Amino acid sequence: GREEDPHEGKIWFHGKISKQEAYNLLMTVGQVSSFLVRPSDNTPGDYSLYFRTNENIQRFKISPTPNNQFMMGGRYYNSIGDIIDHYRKEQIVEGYYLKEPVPMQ
Repeated sequence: GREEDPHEGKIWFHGKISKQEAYNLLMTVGQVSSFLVRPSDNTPGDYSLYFRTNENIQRFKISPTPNNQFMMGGRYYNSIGDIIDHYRKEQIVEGYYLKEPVPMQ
């Protein structure tokens, strides 16, 4: 059978939407400072953190390691959940923190 992504069931993880569908969710379900994570289209094995500012949606690359850690913003983290915890408490863009996930609908 087909294996699901290890992050399936995380509130912020969307395994089967397109990039534009993620944007649409952030603009309709989400509010400013909402976020979600999906697998990268262009780099197999990577993830993308999508984040809504007042003017646009920004994407941040998350690159896993062979030992199942995750590189983001030049720094390694034990999990994607730890990246999210970090940027709820320290700004991800000037003036902005992560606030609410967009849940899988």
